[PDB]
Amino acid sequence: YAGLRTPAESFGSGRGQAHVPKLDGRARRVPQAVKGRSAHPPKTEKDRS
Amino acid sequence: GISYSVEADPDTTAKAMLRERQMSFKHSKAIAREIKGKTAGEAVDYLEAVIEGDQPVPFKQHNSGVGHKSKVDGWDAGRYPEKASKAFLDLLENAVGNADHQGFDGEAMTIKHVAAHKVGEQQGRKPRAMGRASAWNSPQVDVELILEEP
Amino acid sequence: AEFDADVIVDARDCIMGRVASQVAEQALDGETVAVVNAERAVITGREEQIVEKYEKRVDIGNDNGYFYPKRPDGIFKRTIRGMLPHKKQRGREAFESVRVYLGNPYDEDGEVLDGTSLDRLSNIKFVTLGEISETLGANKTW
Amino acid sequence: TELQARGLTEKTPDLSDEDARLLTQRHRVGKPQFNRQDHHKKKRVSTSWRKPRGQLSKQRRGIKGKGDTVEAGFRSPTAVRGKHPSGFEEVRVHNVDDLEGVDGDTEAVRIASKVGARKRERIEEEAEDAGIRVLNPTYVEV
RNA sequence: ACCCUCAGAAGGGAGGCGAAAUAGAGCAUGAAAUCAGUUGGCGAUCGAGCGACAGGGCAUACAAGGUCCCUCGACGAAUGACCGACGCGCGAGCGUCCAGUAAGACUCACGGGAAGCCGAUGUUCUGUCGUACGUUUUGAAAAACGAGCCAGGGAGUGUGUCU
RNA sequence: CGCUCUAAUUGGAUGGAAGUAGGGGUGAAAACUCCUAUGGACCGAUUAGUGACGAAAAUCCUGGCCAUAGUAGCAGCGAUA
RNA sequence: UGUCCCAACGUUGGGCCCGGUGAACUGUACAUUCCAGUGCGGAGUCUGGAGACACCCAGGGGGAAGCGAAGACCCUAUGGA
Ligand SMILES: [Cl-]
Ligand SMILES: [Cl-]
Ligand SMILES: [Cl-]
Ligand SMILES: [Cl-]
Ligand SMILES: [Cl-]
Ligand SMILES: [Cl-]
Ligand SMILES: [Cl-]
Ligand SMILES: [Mg+2]
Ligand SMILES: [Mg+2]
Ligand SMILES: [Mg+2]
Ligand SMILES: [Mg+2]
Ligand SMILES: [Mg+2]
Ligand SMILES: [Mg+2]
Ligand SMILES: [Mg+2]
Ligand SMILES: [Mg+2]
Ligand SMILES: [Mg+2]
Ligand SMILES: [Mg+2]
Ligand SMILES: [Mg+2]
Ligand SMILES: [Mg+2]
Ligand SMILES: [Mg+2]
Ligand SMILES: [Mg+2]
Ligand SMILES: [Mg+2]
Ligand code: NA
Ligand code: NA
Ligand code: NA
Ligand code: NA
Ligand code: NA
Ligand code: NA
Ligand code: NA
Ligand code: NA
Ligand code: NA
Ligand code: NA
Ligand code: NA
Ligand code: NA
Ligand code: NA
Ligand code: NA
Ligand code: NA
Ligand code: NA
Repeated sequence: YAGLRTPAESFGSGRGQAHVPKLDGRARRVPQAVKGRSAHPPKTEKDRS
Repeated sequence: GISYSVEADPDTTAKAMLRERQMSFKHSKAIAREIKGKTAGEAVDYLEAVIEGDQPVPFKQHNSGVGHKSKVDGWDAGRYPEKASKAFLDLLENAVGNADHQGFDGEAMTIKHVAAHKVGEQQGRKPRAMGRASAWNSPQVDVELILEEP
Repeated sequence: AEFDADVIVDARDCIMGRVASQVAEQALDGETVAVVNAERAVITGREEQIVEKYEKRVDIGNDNGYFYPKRPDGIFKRTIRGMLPHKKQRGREAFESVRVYLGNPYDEDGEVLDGTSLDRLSNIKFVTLGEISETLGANKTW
Repeated sequence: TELQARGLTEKTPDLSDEDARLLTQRHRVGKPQFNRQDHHKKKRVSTSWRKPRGQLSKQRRGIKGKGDTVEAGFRSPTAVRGKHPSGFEEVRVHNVDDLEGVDGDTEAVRIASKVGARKRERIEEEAEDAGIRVLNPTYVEV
């Protein structure tokens, strides 16, 4: 859940802002956002044997 | 904060500085540029006239909207930064003071180097229409002065 | 006043453009030239049309401007500028080291460049720069 | 009283006539800078070469004036590739034992920057006695 | 610490500690954007993808590059004459011979020279070419779309099955 | 070509590592390297591995910063002080 | 009856200069342009010419298909309500 712990949402078009999910006016969740999730992260599930 | 950007021979040099002064960094530029090369004593006289409004400071870089002044020479726009000029009297008052305490003839010392540097802003916020707020800051100026024997 | 022309050319009864062409070619080779008797230079053609062109040039213009000479003086010089890259350094140099005069202020008599002369005996359809200027409204100061 | 670099600073390698000619060719011809397109229009774009990918790229399209595109054809002569401008073939050296096997005629040595002054001194003296040149030598006041 | 200055527990100067205060309090290092002062180049008659490649001016401590300039001579691919002799053409001019000669890029040797001198770097001038970049598109400099600038962040990963 | 950490082999560093600034040399190039200064403790090479491994862009995210500009506002209200 | 012919003068607060305070919109880059032409057919940047010494103050806004809003109209989606 790292980076997914929030209800952030995108205002969409209309304020000259990029469609990025935001909360309290701070972008969140998405990979390109500081504090966002890690696109493709290390995984426990992977077989390293 | 700044450090002297120039080398100064201690046997023939007097130093001084102002720290985090909340004044016009833009006027400082002008004032510094203006008084450079002058004599600490001629410098004080000048600034005191500027404060009196009988002498104007050439505003050569930061001049948008500035009205012309017949007394400026070789240029056209100029004003009378009294606040910034008073801060400069304190600087000079300090340097002529350190000058004397060292045995030199303060007033009669040339202004070898004098430079203002914007060291930051005291941040402020101004409410605006539509429930929005915006910057409303103050610049903090540092200024180095190096007197030198003629 | 005083112009050390390595070459002085007489334009009288000479085809303006053919003179201008050579005068350019020389000035670009570093030659200081002076054109004499501009008012007596000639350009072939049906006078009426010829004047319509030049007259159109005087009338052209706007705030930015289109300054076109009326004196046979400038006429010739502007004709020559058109043959030089006058906005480059080289060209402006070559154009500046050239000068056109009304009549002849020198003592020497100008030379006549080869192939620029017009035989008035076998020619009737042509015009004098001066004639052109009088029509444009210039002040016959010659 | 003056600085003097240690070792055989003046040493030159001995090359066959072909290598020497091929070396002079590389030095004469040279090569384009090969800097990343438009690296000079934006500070965030550094000089490091990157292949223009723009479908409309003026460089990628080979429009004269927009820079050379890295190609094999630009390589330097097999026989001289990698040689110092002097003619020597460099050898990276980290200690005294690295000096073993080095032909002081064909090769010169370059002491890695990490190596300290103490170890440098030893490397520099034994290199000289082996007839090898130190490309980056120490300047001592003599 | 002490002393001078100052309205002053502010600040500044001098001074002290320490290997270092450019380690002096949000105090290791201290990039880019960017700001002050200043140095080099350009500069108040001149034109705009900001450059690439050539070639000139001016500027440059060492170091890590050491070349480069002129006489002559050797070698000399393709290309390749002038003049003069003779013969043609109304003529511009051509043919034969002189001659595949003289010449001919690079490279080299002897002699002489340069150390801001050669390279290189900074800036500027000249020539040639040149209306960003990425994307949308049949067609983009585009009056199509994106970015004020910089730094850091920012997009083929895991399990199972199949081939 | 370059990055992280692992392993084997093998090196450098307070007689000054990394990083940073400016500068010299190599490579067609990704990049490698050296010099000077700053810095003051870590840093590599080869081979085999490893992967939240390479940015100029997404009205991209966060921070910082410049022009805008010493510019607009600090007048307008039946309460003009 | 200043709505108009048809505009005038005056009053007060701004505007303009000075001290102090001090934002924001906007910004790919370059930029002194004009007339034509050309080009994805609506160009400050291409091409040809013309004009153009540099800086600054005020103005009214002709142009930047000016700024502001991923077009509400129209069509398309095996979209939504
Ligand atoms: Cl400011
Ligand atoms: Cl006009
Ligand atoms: Cl021109
Ligand atoms: Cl006739
Ligand atoms: Cl290859
Ligand atoms: Cl050769
Ligand atoms: Cl992939
Ligand atoms: Mg996170
Ligand atoms: Mg004004
Ligand atoms: Mg509110
Ligand atoms: Mg750049
Ligand atoms: Mg620090
Ligand atoms: Mg279309
Ligand atoms: Mg990054
Ligand atoms: Mg090994
Ligand atoms: Mg890309
Ligand atoms: Mg304004
Ligand atoms: Mg009242
Ligand atoms: Mg033009
Ligand atoms: Mg839409
Ligand atoms: Mg509808
Ligand atoms: Mg429905
Ligand atoms: Na939360
Ligand atoms: Na697992
Ligand atoms: Na200005
Ligand atoms: Na005056
Ligand atoms: Na004046
Ligand atoms: Na004619
Ligand atoms: Na006209
Ligand atoms: Na140069
Ligand atoms: Na697109
Ligand atoms: Na494009
Ligand atoms: Na267009
Ligand atoms: Na902004
Ligand atoms: Na990635
Ligand atoms: Na935005
Ligand atoms: Na009225
Ligand atoms: Na307008």
